Amino acid sequence: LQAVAQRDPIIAKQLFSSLFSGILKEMDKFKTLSEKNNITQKLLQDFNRFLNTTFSFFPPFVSCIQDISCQHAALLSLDPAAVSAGCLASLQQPVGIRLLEEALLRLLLPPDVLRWVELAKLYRSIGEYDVLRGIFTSEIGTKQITQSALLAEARSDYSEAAKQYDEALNKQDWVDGEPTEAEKDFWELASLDCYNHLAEWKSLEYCSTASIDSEKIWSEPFYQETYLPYMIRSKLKLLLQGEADQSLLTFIDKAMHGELQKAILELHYSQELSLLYLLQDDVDRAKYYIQNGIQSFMQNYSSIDVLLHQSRLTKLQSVQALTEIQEFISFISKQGNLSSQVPLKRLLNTWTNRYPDAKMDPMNIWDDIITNRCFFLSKIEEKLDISSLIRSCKFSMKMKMIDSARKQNNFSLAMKLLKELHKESKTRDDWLVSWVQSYCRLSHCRSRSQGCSEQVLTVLKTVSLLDENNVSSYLSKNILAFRDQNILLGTTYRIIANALSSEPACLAEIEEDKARRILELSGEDSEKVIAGLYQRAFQHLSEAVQAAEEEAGVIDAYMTLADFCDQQLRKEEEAYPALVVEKMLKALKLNSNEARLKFPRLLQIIERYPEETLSLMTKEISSVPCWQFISWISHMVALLDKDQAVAVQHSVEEITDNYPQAIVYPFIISSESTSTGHKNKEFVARIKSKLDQGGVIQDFINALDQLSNPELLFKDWSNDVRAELAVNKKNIEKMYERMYAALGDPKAPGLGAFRRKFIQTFGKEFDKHFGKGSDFNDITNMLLLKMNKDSKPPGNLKECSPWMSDFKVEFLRNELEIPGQYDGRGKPLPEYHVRIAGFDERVTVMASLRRPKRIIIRGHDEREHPFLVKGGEDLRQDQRVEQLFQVMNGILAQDSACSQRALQLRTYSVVPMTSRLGLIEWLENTVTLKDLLLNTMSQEEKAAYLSDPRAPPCEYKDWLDVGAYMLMYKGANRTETVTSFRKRESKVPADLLKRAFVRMSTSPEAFLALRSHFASSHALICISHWILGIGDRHLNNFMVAMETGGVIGIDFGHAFGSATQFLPVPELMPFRLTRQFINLMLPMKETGLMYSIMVHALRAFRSDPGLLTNTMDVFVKEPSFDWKNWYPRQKICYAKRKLAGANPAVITCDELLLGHEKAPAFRDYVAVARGSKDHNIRAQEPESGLSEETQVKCLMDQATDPNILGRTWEGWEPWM
Amino acid sequence: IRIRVVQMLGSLGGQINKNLLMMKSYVAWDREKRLSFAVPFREMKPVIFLDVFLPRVTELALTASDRQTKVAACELLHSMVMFMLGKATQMPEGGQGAPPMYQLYKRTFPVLLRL
Amino acid sequence: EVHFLSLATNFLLEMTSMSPDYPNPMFEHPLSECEFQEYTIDSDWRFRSTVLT
Repeated sequence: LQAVAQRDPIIAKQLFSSLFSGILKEMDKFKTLSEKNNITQKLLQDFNRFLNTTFSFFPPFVSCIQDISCQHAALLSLDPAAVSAGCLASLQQPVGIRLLEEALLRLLLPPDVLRWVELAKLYRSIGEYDVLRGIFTSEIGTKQITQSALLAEARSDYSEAAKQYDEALNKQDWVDGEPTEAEKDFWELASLDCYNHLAEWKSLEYCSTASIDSEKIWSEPFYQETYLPYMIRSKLKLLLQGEADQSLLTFIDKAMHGELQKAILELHYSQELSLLYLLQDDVDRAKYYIQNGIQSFMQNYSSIDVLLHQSRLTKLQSVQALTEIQEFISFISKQGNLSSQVPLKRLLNTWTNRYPDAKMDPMNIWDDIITNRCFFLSKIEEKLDISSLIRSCKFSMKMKMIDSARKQNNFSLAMKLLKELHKESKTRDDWLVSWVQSYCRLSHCRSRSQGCSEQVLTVLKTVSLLDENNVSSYLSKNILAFRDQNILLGTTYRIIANALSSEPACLAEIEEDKARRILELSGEDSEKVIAGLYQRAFQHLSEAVQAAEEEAGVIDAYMTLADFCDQQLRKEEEAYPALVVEKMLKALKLNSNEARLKFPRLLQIIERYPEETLSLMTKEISSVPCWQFISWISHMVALLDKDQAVAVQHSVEEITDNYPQAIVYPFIISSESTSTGHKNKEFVARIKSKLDQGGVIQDFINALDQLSNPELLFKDWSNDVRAELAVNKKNIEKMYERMYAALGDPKAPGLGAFRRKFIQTFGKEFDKHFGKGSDFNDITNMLLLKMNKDSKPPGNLKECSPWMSDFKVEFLRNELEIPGQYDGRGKPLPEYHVRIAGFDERVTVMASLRRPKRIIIRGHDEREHPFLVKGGEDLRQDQRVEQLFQVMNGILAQDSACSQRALQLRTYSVVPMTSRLGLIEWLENTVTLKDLLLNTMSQEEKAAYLSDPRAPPCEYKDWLDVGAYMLMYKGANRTETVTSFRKRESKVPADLLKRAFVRMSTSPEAFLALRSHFASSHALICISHWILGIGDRHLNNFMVAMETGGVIGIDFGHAFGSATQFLPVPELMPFRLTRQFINLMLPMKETGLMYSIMVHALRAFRSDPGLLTNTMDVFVKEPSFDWKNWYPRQKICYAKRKLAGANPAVITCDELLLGHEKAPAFRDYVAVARGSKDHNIRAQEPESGLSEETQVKCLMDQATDPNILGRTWEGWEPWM
Repeated sequence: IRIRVVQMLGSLGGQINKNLLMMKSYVAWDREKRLSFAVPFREMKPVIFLDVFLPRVTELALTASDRQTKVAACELLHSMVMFMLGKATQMPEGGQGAPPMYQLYKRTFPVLLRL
Repeated sequence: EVHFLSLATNFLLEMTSMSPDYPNPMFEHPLSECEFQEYTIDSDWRFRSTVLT
């Protein structure tokens, strides 16, 4: 232990912290509280000294100090400022965050704002901003001008943020006036950050701040110590730009005297010292310092931990910054660079200087590499046709700059620098026009939310710079150049036309300008103008598409044209689509998910306009790129029986012919269903003839039914016969025959133990009862149910199937595959995949209304396959739900923000064999939350406090029993609402989620990442199922896997937007929320990361309506499902209203009106749907079409709280 | 070697270096501190849980230069596993069978054999 | 600061020498009735590279 502790700092820190904690837990056994308090004060002073006296920042050392602090609450009272400074300097942000937040929590206004604001610093040290607004949306935020600047920088605004912070600091008189010093310090720090973001040399002079208040001469103030990196970055950028002030050089010379100042300088600033020495032409010292920086940053990288991934990214930035300058100095005087034009310099600069950190490594790294490369090039020419090559290299550098900034959707650009780029670009046509599309793409990305009036004001600043004199350099460039010109022209035409149509009273439309006249010319009546604009946009989209065809990018042109024309049809709806859907199919001919997702839209446009599609489709017999359309086969496998356009049958029969499996169960579920219908009859006959050895699969399904309870099947049959009797004696005859084959026969294919005797003991009695084919049916049902309820399989082994009892997989019988994992997206499916071979049989039976059957199976490659068996319900709607889960996950993928936020959803597979018998996969790494919290909290309490005083004391007497809940819903009021709710949370402890999360937490930052991932997953689930209109009755409808803390939504048996629509028990919740979902991390108020997740999700969803409507209902949307507990048109209307922006309370009232209007106190229920509080009723002011933030916040506030406070069922466990 | 490593890393550029770093590959091996050690002394015997060290030393026993450090880490891993295997024998930890350090066994034994 | 924690840990470790159980074993009970004989370990400047007879 001692032989290794000195060798590795990390193990030394772990050992030291562990032994400290152990000795502290040991000493109190014989020490009094006064002694312990005195020791605590002494050690707090010691740690304050350590942090305030250290010049170096050893990550293990400071991390161990922070860990020791976080071990004990008594220690959790150290100086926040020193901790913040050390963690920021030593890149130990997360542990500092954890200790600071828990110190705030244990400290329980008090000026905790102090430890708040410094906390916020680390948050934008890690680039996290929603927690920042969550801080300022409280009384913690003293000046909301800082909140305004926060929301400004949220959209990457820096000039406006600089203005807000400057006017905050420059003004000292307010409604309260005199902000705290910490607030102003944070304001100026953010001003420094944005002046770095807008890294212009004059903006960097602002970043120099002129050392306000007349503040190693200036290295003494600690505020100036913080400013020092800003100061030196500004000064060095100005100097390398060409300045020769040498004031910073003199400062460096002064700092040279005093070993600590210069020592810190090479500790953190060696690379820029080498930069200056190169500017000083001091290659010797520059090389020395740069290799010193290499050593130091390598050591720091070795010190920091891997799962601090952002820290590793920053270290990569540092090391590449070192490497660019060192590789520059590596060839200064090594081959001859006075007149020897070695092409290596023209070679090493290529590939835009070898990956200039595209789409990642934010602006600072970008312009750092840019200035490094340009300085290197300038020096190379200084020591030295070739000038053209070096200028072109610089131009490529700056175009990487511009297009990167546009990729990050940056808007605080140097537009004047871009104009200078244009000025030097007009030197040659190609470089000029390249700058032209750079500028127009910038203007495109600038159209963000006000793009309507923004573009009507300036049409991309005279779109394409009015370069329609040298289009594609007089068409001398490639076909792609004119193709992109057509792309941009059609894009701006579409933008203008949609802006005018959406806002016929646009502010700049009324404005009289040459832009209005030229828009009229490109289109005076407004309808004529918009028609001409749309026509020209379509024409240029077609030109770009055909130019793309004549040579990836062609798929992109197809996407653009198809989306524009789908928009045209959608605005036309309340011939022309032929060629555009043909171009869509042409895109589909190349495997690409963005083209694949439009498949339901293609089906809808096929069926809505057959008059031309039935003629286009002659070439669509086999248009699959390689192998895809599997995810939607259900929507065709039942539509095949319908009189359906033939080529889709040809494609699907080819699919199921080369892939007999993965359609077998869809074909089984679609097998239950003239002049033209005989075509479908012969098609289904051909398909079922193409089916392979269905006898084994039928035996397997019969075995699964044998496992199912005959009592439940008889009850379902009785319900069906009662429903059908109320035509009769033919459907009654058919299902009577079914029942006779079920129980009436004294036999069953495959032998069980419960049903195997139930048949021979009750089927003949039933047949005697009913030779027919109401009350007598009820009497027979109650007489049969009061019999033996226990279900016994023939042991653990399944004799119900010979295949499961014996008869191992053989090549003669077509081996079955694991369900739901044979998907293709233009991909040849593997055949060494895992299939169904071997027996890992053990009957695991649960107890519920359906008693699900967890069945354990062995795989072809010896893998255990967990499957759950469900009884009578058409689960094809669940298959639709899973497919839409995949679709929305893809939508997250195509979204830039969600992909940057790394947003994805965990999904399972459901395979219903029949409506009366379905199968669902099981995961075996996930668990409910109830046990996961009951074990953490003491088991004695888990038993007692949850048995007696959990359900009774908060849900029954206040609602009094069953039935009295109705009358108390009539009698519900705000006062009893608040009283009952408060009694509910007082009845139950909290932070069990915290105890769990720390139970699988090894390091504080690991716990932080776990909580972040868990909260992100929960927010995604909530928005998903609320949009789906699917509730979850209670806590146990949510599983979570401990491998990555991934919660998964379970028990989605409710219909779309039907939780009280056909349910007498009210389930008006928007999502499953509890006090623990608040307890995930208390110092936060549910206005941060989950709120940003909601905003981004809805922003992505602002374009789905054109797609989801095409896929959520394609056939009937599961007929009779909305009446077995109605029109799918109502459901699609509600979905469109919700996705286009809607008031959630209005949605709840609409749902209550449909199928629940007749209930007593229906007016009371729709009133409490608006909210029991005025701060919940006020949601009238936001209405359909409202902003994303307004919709999500009102959904969080007025739809979630008041109902759970006042009106809830014990099954929901409102305490949970 | 490391000089040229950082050389090539910087010469490559960000678009490939980003590929240096899913489920997040963090599992927090054990839910319990079932491995413990009361340190000997003359006055008190505070108890130390050795679980947290088990993963770290693993890679330290696997990937580390300075052969002396490598062998020292392997020796410490030897000692720690050698002690912990005997701890379960003292008091039989419950479970479905005998999973006293089942998860720890799964984490350790494969890489133990690998080394 | 680099070595502070390491040196402190070493100081707290090697001072633990007067404890009576410090040289005692943790488990007087052998794992089973087995015969244990002293084992030696040898190292050199030799490692697996270009090996023949």
